[PDB]
Amino acid sequence: MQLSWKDIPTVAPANDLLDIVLNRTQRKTPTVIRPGFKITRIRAFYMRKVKYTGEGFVEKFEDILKGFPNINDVHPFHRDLMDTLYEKNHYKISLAAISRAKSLVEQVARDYVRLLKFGQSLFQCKQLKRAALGRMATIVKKLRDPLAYLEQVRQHIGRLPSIDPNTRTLLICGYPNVGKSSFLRCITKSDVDVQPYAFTTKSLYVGHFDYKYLRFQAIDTPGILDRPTEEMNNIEMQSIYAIAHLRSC
Amino acid sequence: PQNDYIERHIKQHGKRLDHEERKRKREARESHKISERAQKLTGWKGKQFAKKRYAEKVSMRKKIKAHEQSKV
Amino acid sequence: SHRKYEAPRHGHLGFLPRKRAASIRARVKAFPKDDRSKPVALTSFLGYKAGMTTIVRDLDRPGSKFHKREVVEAVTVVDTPPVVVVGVVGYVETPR
Amino acid sequence: ATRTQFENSNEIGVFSKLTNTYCLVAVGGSENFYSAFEAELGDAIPIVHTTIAGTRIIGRMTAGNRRGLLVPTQTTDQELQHLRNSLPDSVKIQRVEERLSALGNVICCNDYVALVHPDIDRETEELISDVLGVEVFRQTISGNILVGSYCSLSNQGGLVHPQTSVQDQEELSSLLQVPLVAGTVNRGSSVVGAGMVVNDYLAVTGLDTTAPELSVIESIFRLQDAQPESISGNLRDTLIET
Amino acid sequence: HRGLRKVACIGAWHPAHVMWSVARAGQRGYHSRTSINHKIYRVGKGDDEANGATSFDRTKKTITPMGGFVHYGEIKNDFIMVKGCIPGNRKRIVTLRKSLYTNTSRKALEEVSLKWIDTASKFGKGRFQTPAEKHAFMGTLKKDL
Amino acid sequence: SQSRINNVLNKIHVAQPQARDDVKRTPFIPESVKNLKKYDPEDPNRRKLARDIEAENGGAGVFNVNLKDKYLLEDDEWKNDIMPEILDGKNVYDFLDPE
Amino acid sequence: MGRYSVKRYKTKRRTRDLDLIYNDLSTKESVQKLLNQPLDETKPGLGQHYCIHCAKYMETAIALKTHLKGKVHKRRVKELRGVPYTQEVSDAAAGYNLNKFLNRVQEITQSVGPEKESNEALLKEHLDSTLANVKTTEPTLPW
Amino acid sequence: SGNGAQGTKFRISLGLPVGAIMNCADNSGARNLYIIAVKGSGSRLNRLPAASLGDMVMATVKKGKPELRKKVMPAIVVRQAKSWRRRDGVFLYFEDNAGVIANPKGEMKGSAITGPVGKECADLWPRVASNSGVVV
Amino acid sequence: EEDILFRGVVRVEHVTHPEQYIPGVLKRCQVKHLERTYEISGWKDATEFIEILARKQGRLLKGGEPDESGVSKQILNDFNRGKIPWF
RNA sequence: GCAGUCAAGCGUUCAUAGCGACAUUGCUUUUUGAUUCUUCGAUGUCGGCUCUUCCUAUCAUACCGAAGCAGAAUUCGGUAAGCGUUGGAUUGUUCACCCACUAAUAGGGAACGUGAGCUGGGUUUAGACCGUCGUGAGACAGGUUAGUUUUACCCUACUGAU
RNA sequence: GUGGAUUAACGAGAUUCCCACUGUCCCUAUCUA
Ligand SMILES: [Mg+2]
Ligand SMILES: [Mg+2]
Ligand SMILES: [Mg+2]
Ligand SMILES: [Mg+2]
Ligand SMILES: [Mg+2]
Ligand SMILES: [Mg+2]
Ligand SMILES: [Mg+2]
Ligand SMILES: [Mg+2]
Ligand SMILES: [Mg+2]
Ligand SMILES: [Mg+2]
Ligand SMILES: [Mg+2]
Repeated sequence: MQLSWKDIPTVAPANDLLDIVLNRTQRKTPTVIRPGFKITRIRAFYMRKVKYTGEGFVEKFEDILKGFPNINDVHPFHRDLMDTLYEKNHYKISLAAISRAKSLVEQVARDYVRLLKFGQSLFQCKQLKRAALGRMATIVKKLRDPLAYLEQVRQHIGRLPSIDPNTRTLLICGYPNVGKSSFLRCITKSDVDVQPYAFTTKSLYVGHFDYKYLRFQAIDTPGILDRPTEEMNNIEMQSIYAIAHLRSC
Repeated sequence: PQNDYIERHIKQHGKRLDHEERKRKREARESHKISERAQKLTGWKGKQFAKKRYAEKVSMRKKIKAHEQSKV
Repeated sequence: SHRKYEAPRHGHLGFLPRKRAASIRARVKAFPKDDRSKPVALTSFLGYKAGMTTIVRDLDRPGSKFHKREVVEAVTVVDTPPVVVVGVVGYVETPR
Repeated sequence: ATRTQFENSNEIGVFSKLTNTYCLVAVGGSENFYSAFEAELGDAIPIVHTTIAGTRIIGRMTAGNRRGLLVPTQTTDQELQHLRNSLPDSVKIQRVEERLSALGNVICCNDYVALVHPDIDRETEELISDVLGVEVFRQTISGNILVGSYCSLSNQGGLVHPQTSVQDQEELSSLLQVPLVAGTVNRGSSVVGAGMVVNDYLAVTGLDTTAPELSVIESIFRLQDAQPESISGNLRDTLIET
Repeated sequence: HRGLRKVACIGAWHPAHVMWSVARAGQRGYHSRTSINHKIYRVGKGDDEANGATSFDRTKKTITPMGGFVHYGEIKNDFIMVKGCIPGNRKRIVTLRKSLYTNTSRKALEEVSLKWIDTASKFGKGRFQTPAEKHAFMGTLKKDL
Repeated sequence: SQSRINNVLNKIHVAQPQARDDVKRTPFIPESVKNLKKYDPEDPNRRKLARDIEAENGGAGVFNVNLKDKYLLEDDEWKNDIMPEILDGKNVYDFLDPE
Repeated sequence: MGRYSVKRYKTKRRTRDLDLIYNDLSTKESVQKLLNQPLDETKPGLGQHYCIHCAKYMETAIALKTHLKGKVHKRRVKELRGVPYTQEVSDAAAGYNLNKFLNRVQEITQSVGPEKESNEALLKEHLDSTLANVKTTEPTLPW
Repeated sequence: SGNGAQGTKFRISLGLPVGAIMNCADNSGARNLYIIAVKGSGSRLNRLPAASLGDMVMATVKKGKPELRKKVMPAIVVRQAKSWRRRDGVFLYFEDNAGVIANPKGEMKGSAITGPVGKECADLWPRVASNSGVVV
Repeated sequence: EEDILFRGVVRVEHVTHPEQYIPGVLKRCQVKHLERTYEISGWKDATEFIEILARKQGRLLKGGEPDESGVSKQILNDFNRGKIPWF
């Protein structure tokens, strides 16, 4: 939502997505048509198949395109933390590919329904339905790599802690030997283990406590090594963006 | 729970006591189980299973040929 | 074609045929199962239905909204004079 | 100051009545609510497990202090006999013939002063003065007409609903002779009288009441030893941050 | 056309018969029925002389209403008083059977306490329970003096 | 914009009584309340807590509590009696009074 | 019932009660409150021209004048005369709360009776003074 | 599902089908309420949903304040006028159908309720009981 | 948005409550001609104006009740006919 | 669908005459989730009322399996037809689409069940008007109005009764 | 290409809304020849 994103439903790969939508069409529509029926019955049969497959793909895409957060419509701190964790151009480009594939599926649906309006036989209508479903399948097969990337980023972003940028906040900072994590273990309750090697905490953790009947946060820091401006990894980028963005103590 | 916590619980507490033997027995039963699904499944699921089996067999023989040719 | 508006069936098909009974005295088709260590007991009685009336009871039922409250209920009165024993019949279990 | 629940609701004032010398609990379900009261109180005062008019809303239908108890006309004589049998003779029980049958909604009393609804008959006001032995005053609560539901009052101080004005607080505290503050209860409810019971040595609230609300009502009701009711000047940083 | 207290469609083309489940007209009532789980509220004796009284009523009366049971008469014997409705009409023969299984409900385990039994007239709108109560409410009449 | 913007003023300020009379009115605590040992839920010393009787006499919706078991009467054989409540066409409570 | 009394005395067509109108006709402040009504869109004369005995609203003031002259109004005025028959009369007729009903009767013949009659007299002369030279057409201007 | 109601509700005769006008009994600014749906009603072919005393409905405001109109809101029925049965035995009815405006969590929008309130509604809803001065 | 309130200046399509169009016109008018074509006797709130127009056009109900919808439809029909200044 | 690289079987032992399963890339961007007020719908002999059965290609309810499945809430699968699957609005009508309520508002068959069980509209004419065409009589499946099929007591089936 | 365009009253002419009123309906029951 605003502070936490454990509400994106799920995404699937391209092959499993194709299996889901096409088997759903085959199960939930009727499958028995005859050459001796009327041509309006035959056209309505194949038109229903085309429309149902298109709407299933559009619904599966539209669930994702509203599930994933807008990177340019959130807080600056959350935007910078998400930008460090996963690359912003890869993020925007993958969701743009999802949106374009959605619009192309609606185009295929409309054009082939209009072409099914004038079919004269079961053979002709069957070839038209097969061509429409094959074009949709080719689009979804071209969507392979953004779906795998989006699956990884959803699985990672679900676990992420909930920092309110506009509340009472104690930030801790220092060199890579424990210090800070042991102090957070003392003042709060958490799971940040204390260990004598340097980069034990490769992320940032939140604890909560109560002083004078107010609720305080306390954010732990991985550690900034020694480096000037552009030699740093995303691990140190997390800490310096937390300090740069969190109006805290 | 914060940043990735299931593997921290695994490192702090352990897995189940009967965890490893169950996985070994599952992998041992899978050989009998894939032939039971080739003979019991009917309809469309049988055709889908046969397509997946053909794809897996071609992929495995391609891996064997490519490995022996590249190493030798 | 299908019905397009589902509805449950009108009436119970296990109470067929809706025909007249074979007597005024309805027959007992099952008795409680015998327990050969309990004392000797009769398992039914027969009487005459004589009207209805209304009572008030003081209700004790823990967990309900009418716990420790007064409730008006309808009751039925059955006139039961004593019954008089005149015979005995024995039954053998046959594979029919 | 403790926090309980009736079943899963925080309206303690709806289902309970608490004064200096007796407690009244609504029956129903289990013994958890009665046992919370008995755990906090003991055998020091009688706790009576009763109903009024067949209903469970017994804090909003009855009204009483240290001296007396008032039940509406909708109560039955079996319930009134049960109450007389359970309570001792030092507290007198009167049944009132009054149109406004929610007595706990229309009066707000302690052992000395009672505020009432303005549209209460003269026979009823004379009966309140006779049975409860208090000084009666017709008054609204910042325009609200249900003084028992929108104010919570004891012998030490008083808490009113949070959109009460400062001059209303001044006039009402002069009439009531107690320090009076405005606040919320059960995480921001304006109905402060029907979500919290209180006497001179106890206050019971709901589980959703926050710690600033708890500290403010402990201060204004002078409950703990470290609560001199002027500690809002040292507790002001919590309130300005809140 | 041709009435409205009817079933409109009683069958289709196939099967070319009326089926056994398609709701025709015929006999209603006079069927044999078994109904279970009726609680016994009072077992009354025929010589108690106050078997219509409770421990909250303190009046000497029997269960016979004021004027008799309509189409039946007085009771004058032992009686069973059960809760609710029973199949059949008045003055018909009923068989009462014991419970065929052990019931695990609390309703079969409670203990009923009657507070009052109505004995006003059911032939009309009765509003007196005893004829002495009717005579005491009305007072003395022209034939009484 | 307002005076510590307006939703703090009637809450952070305490209204004072400003006495108008010479009636002394004090809080009252019955001394049995001051003579309590405090209940402590993790001790063997505990009082009884009727929740316990309800636990060992069935469940929550199974235990049936006697409300006549805490009456204050002159005699103790009187605690399980019942009022007659009706005699002929009259209510006993209409006639019940001393003298 | 049949059809007439079902059409007239239905619960959604219920009219005000005599003892409520008696308490209205006592207490001169309530008479002033009932005469000085506010504007209301759902009343016939915009909440004005109201008869207290027959608790109904008139269209114009000339309608109130002819109603006050009529014979239905005299029937209601004759109905609203003595002790107004509350539940206390039914209780004391059964032989219950009899002293309370007797206190009520002597109180209504001592105090509330002549007050109601004096208010009714003042109200009659006030209405006869006001409804004298009134035009038949009405200004729709509600101010 | 049944949100805000403390406990269970026993069966009471339903008086108000979908398409009825009832009064507004609080001082929120409305005059009447038009019933368009009933929360927690069954499904049956041809049967209208119907509300009784103590139920939450979805209503619109037809007469009253200009801000309250043209929007759908929850309401609670507090007076019925169709006769129902008390379990201590008498049948009884009110003079009119009437309800109050509420949020989906059961809390009330107004500050006081005019006229009497059925004790079943007041026992089922605690925020209705805290805002009413006359309970039957 | 109010597509029907935009189209209501054009010939009327299926209006059920004209009391959204009536304050729209009351914002979209100069006072110098409305008080002439209607002879408004005072306060120019929409409710009081619709009340005097119902009692003036004779749009009453059984009892003497001003019907508000019919008379606001009469004002909207006056706007359709074109007896109010507009541009 | 078109174009290219493959490479197990192949041309009943030939690889490159000539195929060629499984793959793999290209081609279809208001190419950084942008625009797109759109229902780009289909449908002309059926639609509605009433009522009963059957299929499983399972929406809900029962029991299981997998998933970065903490809890809660979901997603994807397996068995399974015992049981349910609504009230309205709206364009000629229906589907689709909206508004709710709901555990859920699954999909189909029975002469596209039920055109001499009943009904709006057609089959189905004759009166009249407008538009277009024709010198004209007239025509138009272009538009709008008004318009006659009317058993059962027979045999069987079914429901009850001797 | 400048019979055409309006029209009060009248109509067993055609279409759409409102108030009143109701067994049209929820959801049926009872009575007379
Ligand atoms: Mg179906
Ligand atoms: Mg048998
Ligand atoms: Mg009778
Ligand atoms: Mg299956
Ligand atoms: Mg079935
Ligand atoms: Mg529903
Ligand atoms: Mg048909
Ligand atoms: Mg037919
Ligand atoms: Mg023709
Ligand atoms: Mg004709
Ligand atoms: Mg000419």
